[PDB]
Amino acid sequence: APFVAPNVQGRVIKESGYNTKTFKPAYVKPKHVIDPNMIIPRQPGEALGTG
Amino acid sequence: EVPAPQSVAIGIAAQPAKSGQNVPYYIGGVFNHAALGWHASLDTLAKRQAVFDRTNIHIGNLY
Repeated sequence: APFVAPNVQGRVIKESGYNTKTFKPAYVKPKHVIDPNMIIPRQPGEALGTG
Repeated sequence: EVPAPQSVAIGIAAQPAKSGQNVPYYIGGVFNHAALGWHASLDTLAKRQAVFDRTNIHIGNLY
């Protein structure tokens, strides 16, 4: 705080302000198609000969 | 030839200081005639007011 001889008026002190930030999200769309070509052949845990 | 800017009075000192130090002083008011420290060739009352015909600072008389 400023030093002032006790006759004179005084000193005035400045101040500060604000800031802002904004954001927007991004959009994600993965997918799969399923044929009969993917369903039919053998999933690995299945016995030989007859599925 | 040309009057130096030391020859235009502005303030009245409030507390003493040396050169290199800074001084609080008065810029406006109504002041005593005799408490202020003038110098020579500026003795009478009329010249002391003609120093400050224009400013905020006016130099009056006590009763």
